[PDB]
Amino acid sequence: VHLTPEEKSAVTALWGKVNVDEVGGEALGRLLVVYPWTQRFFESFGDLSTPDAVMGNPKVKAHGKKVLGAFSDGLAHLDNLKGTFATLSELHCDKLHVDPENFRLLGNVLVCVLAHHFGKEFTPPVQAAYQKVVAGVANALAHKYH
Amino acid sequence: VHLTPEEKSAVTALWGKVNVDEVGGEALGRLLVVYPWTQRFFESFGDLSTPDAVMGNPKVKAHGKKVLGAFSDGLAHLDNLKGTFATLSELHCDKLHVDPENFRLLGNVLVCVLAHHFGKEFTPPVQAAYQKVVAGVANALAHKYH
Amino acid sequence: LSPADKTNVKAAWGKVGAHAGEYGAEALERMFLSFPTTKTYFPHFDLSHGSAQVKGHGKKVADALTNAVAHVDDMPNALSALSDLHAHKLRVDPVNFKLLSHCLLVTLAAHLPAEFTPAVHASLDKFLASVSTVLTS
Amino acid sequence: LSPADKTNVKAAWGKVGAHAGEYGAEALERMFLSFPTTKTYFPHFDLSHGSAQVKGHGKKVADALTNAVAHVDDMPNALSALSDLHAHKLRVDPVNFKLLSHCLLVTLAAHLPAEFTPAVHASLDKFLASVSTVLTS
Ligand code: HEM
Ligand code: HEM
Ligand code: HEM
Ligand code: HEM
Repeated sequence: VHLTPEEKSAVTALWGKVNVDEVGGEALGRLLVVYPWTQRFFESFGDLSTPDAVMGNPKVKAHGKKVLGAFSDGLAHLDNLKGTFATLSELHCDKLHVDPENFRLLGNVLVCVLAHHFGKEFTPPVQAAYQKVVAGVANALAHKYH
Repeated sequence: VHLTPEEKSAVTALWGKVNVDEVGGEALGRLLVVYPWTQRFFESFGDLSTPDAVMGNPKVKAHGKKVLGAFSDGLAHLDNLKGTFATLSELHCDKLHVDPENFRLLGNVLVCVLAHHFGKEFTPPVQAAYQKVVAGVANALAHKYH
Repeated sequence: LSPADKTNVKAAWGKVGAHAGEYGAEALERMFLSFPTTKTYFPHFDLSHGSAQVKGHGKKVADALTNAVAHVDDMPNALSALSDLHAHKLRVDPVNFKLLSHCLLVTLAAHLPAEFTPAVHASLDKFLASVSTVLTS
Repeated sequence: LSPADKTNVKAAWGKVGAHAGEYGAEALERMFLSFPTTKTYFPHFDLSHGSAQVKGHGKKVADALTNAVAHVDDMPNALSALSDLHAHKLRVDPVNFKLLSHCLLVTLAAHLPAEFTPAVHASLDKFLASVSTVLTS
């Protein structure tokens, strides 16, 4: 949960460029397509029956914005990720029963989405900084299981 | 980890009967046999090339005793496992770079070894309490990754 | 499964024999207690201790494993109905197959001290992971 | 792998071509930097940026994947010697195949945006998971 100045610079330089209206929906949609058991938690979202159905689904886009907003909040509070995600940890663990491995999977799908959008700019060191972040978010979201 | 007094009593009643000279070597040996990538961390122990070589290896037995002693110390301080594992976490994460999934696997191998030794006495509720324990130990040993 | 793994699995499950259903039911009970999140897949079940529904379901699981050991070279076909059920209809998280597999190993360890050697433990682990791969495919 | 997965993997991986060494090396570097535990498998390598050893090894990994895509219906035979090397000789942790597979997907996403659709992403993930299953067997 501690980033060096190099890792902080990598994360912050890229994050200001992220389209917060789209990237969350892209990551959530790809999670649902690539790891189809995750659809079990989103039956209320409607048609998830094909990749095009998932990626065009308005509830997927809308929820993805909220998910990314929580990632952004975590980026603003790297030194206190457990306290930033405590309420969401209660929700996902006590109420939704999401296995915490899926937190890791969504973090890695987000990393893939960043790579897809930013290309050469998403260098191996930039990726490594983002992997520290998404691991920290996953661990904070899983805290209520511990 | 927090156990109720009922769960605490079940766990400790069984733990008093555990052969601390053998069970640790049995759990470590089974980890190396069932999950052979873990052998990479014990190359100095000599021959690990067959199950009988692993299980009879004196360094496996001696090391297993140390592992079991750490579990025993942890059982004495379940509510504050950092007080038992903070330095061991530094060793396993920062110095040895053990993937933390293997902490979980060793805990589950230990549960299997306890079942193997205690038979019908290793009831589903006793197992459930021990699963809480071994999950907490694995999470405490991974603290330096967090 | 290597030929040696298949030999060990056939031998161990042969010692399980007619106790397979009882062991399946016990593994489920251990799973529901140790990993209570798994209970969410069974909203229509009585999950209390001694539930006839958990017992009956354990014998169904055991029958499927027995068929798998009988057809260990062709498990995708032998288990074909269960893949659609677990992967498409129920959408069981792959992690939960690792949880049930561990509880099956714990159950076998508690009942088959002599048979559950380190080598047989390793073969049974690979067998249950292979079954899990079919049901999640 | 379905025929659709095989079709998806073939067109996407076909775009790699002469970039095999560069992309393989990049995926390895992504793995070593993001997941430093994986470095314990390469004490005998120089892992610093621009390492010729990482470049040469990256080409072998990528070329092996190209051979796997060419033999996607019989990958156990197409990867058999490499399965012996990774599962028996080196004993590579299965977790690390998930880590390298993720870094390969990241590399393909960064270099082949138009090809890395959600459907192709899913097919490539399944392909790499199938390769990983063979190499850990
Ligand atoms: C790993 C990073 C994740 C973050 C930051 C995150 C964040 C959030 C946020 C902010 C909400 C809205 C809570 C509210 O409005 O009260 C939410 C809800 C939810 N999340 Fe997550 N989540 C993550 C992972 C996951 C995963 C991996 C799953 C399932 C596979 C999941 C399943 C859900 C569900 C089912 C809801 C409720 C949606 C609804 O029915 O309204 N989340 N999450
Ligand atoms: C999860 C529970 C574990 C516990 C409680 C535990 C406990 C211990 C203890 C008490 C020591 C002695 C430290 C010292 O003397 O300084 C030790 C050392 C060590 N542990 Fe662990 N360990 C665990 C898991 C693992 C795993 C899963 C691996 C590898 C896969 C591993 C690899 C090692 C190694 C390589 C050493 C040093 C051995 C040597 O000096 O040659 N440990 N551990
Ligand atoms: C070794 C692994 C497993 C085997 C062999 C297995 C086998 C079976 C069998 C034979 C059935 C009954 C099929 C039928 O009656 O049509 C079934 C149903 C079911 N299984 Fe599994 N299963 C396994 C793992 C799991 C896991 C890990 C879960 C969830 C944690 C799960 C949840 C269910 C559920 C919810 C049903 C439907 C129960 C009902 O509604 O009556 N299974 N399984
Ligand atoms: C898609 C997955 C992988 C593929 C296709 C693959 C391919 C290969 C190939 C073709 C070689 C032979 C090199 C030679 O003959 O000179 C090799 C060697 C090796 N692999 Fe992998 N590999 C994969 C995953 C991994 C992973 C995940 C690790 C560990 C984190 C690993 C560690 C090694 C090591 C240590 C060697 C020996 C390299 C040397 O000494 O030259 N491999 N691999």
